[PDB]
Amino acid sequence: GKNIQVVVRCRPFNLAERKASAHSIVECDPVRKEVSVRTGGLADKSSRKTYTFDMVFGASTKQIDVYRSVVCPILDEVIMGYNCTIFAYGQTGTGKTFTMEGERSPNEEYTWEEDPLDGIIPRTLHQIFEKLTDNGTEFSVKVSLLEIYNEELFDLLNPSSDVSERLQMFDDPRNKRGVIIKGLEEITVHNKDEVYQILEKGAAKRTTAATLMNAYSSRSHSVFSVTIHMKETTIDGEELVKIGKLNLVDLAGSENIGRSGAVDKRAREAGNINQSLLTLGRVITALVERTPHVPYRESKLTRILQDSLGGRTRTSIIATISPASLNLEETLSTLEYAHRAKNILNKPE
Ligand SMILES: Cc1ccc(C(=O)N(CCCN)[C@@H](c2oc3cc(Cl)ccc3c(=O)c2Cc2ccccc2)C(C)C)cc1
Ligand SMILES: Nc1ncnc2c1ncn2[C@@H]1O[C@H](COP(=O)(O)OP(=O)(O)O)[C@@H](O)[C@H]1O
Ligand SMILES: [Cl-]
Ligand SMILES: [Cl-]
Ligand SMILES: [Cl-]
Ligand SMILES: [Cl-]
Ligand SMILES: [Co+2]
Repeated sequence: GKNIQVVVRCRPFNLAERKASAHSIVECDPVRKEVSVRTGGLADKSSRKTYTFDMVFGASTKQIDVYRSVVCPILDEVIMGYNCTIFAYGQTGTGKTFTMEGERSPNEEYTWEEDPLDGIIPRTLHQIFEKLTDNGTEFSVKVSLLEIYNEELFDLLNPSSDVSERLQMFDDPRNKRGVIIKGLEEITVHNKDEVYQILEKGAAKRTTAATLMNAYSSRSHSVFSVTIHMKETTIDGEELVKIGKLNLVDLAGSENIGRSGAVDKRAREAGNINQSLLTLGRVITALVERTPHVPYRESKLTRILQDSLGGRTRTSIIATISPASLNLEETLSTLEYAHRAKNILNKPE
């Protein structure tokens, strides 16, 4: 089913990897939607595995390419009144956060909205304001940013929370698929430029969080949500009301998720964070295969996203990998995970 998409983004070789003279073991064919990884020893050319996805982005792919292929078709649905999710999944250091958030280009050269290094979040907020303005619709934008760490929920947008008070999740009595997270702060964004300070405060609150908690931000899931209340009036009479929602999910690093058949796999995958990643896999698979049992309850992440994941929706996963020999096992495990989420057969060579 086309409503759930799985894509892979390979990042360029970094400086660490080039100074270790790491080998480049990954090949991405965009046209064939294939990613092939040399799986064997230093000299073994013959030995390679191939996987097929909805899309594949090689190392020269820029932020804009990712946004237009993956994001923009989804944003169209959100603005049409739906509730949609995009995940970034992958080993620590592979670009989950670069993809979701992005970076500032050097010197002064860009307004934040025009910076080509922008990731999904800034691009999305920019487009919501620009597009709804051009359409003449009346709208408002609200945002919240929830972090998940050791099963505890944290609001990163609460200035006065300060800091590490945990929120409380309840089933929503008025929504069978919904939860209410008690005291989660949804900030209203009156003017597009305000997101910058809101999120800059979020980052400082996030930096603080790292100073007390163990391996924070590699082990945490971050859920950014934008809700848009929109009102249009048609040519003849009608006032029209729609609520769209977009979840942008930067997942805990996948480094301890094993490939199948791995020696120590159970031991490595122990702990709440690793199991939440696996639970998510199960939910996605069950949604793709359309099996009746989809286990949303077995993690906090999937309880929070159930409402989005289970409706008339678009859901994409961006699986980020390193090109390097330093990363081989983690890259293969990421591809296996992505492949298990949505099973796409290799086309004939
Ligand atoms: C053009 C640009 C791109 C990235 C940044 C940046 O480095 N940020 C900090 C986080 C980098 N991983 C931005 C940023 O911070 C976030 C903090 C949290 Cl807690 C969650 C998401 C973001 C995020 O998406 C961004 C990127 C951004 C968002 C809105 C406007 C401009 C940039 C600024 C708002 C400081 C600043 C400017
Ligand atoms: N597509 C990319 N192009 C260039 N640099 C990238 C890319 N993806 C990640 N990086 C860089 O690699 C480092 C780690 O990326 P990050 O997004 O923090 O990974 P993760 O969030 O998956 O741990 C950062 O310095 C980031 O700037
Ligand atoms: Cl090697
Ligand atoms: Cl469009
Ligand atoms: Cl199960
Ligand atoms: Cl189970
Ligand atoms: Co490539």
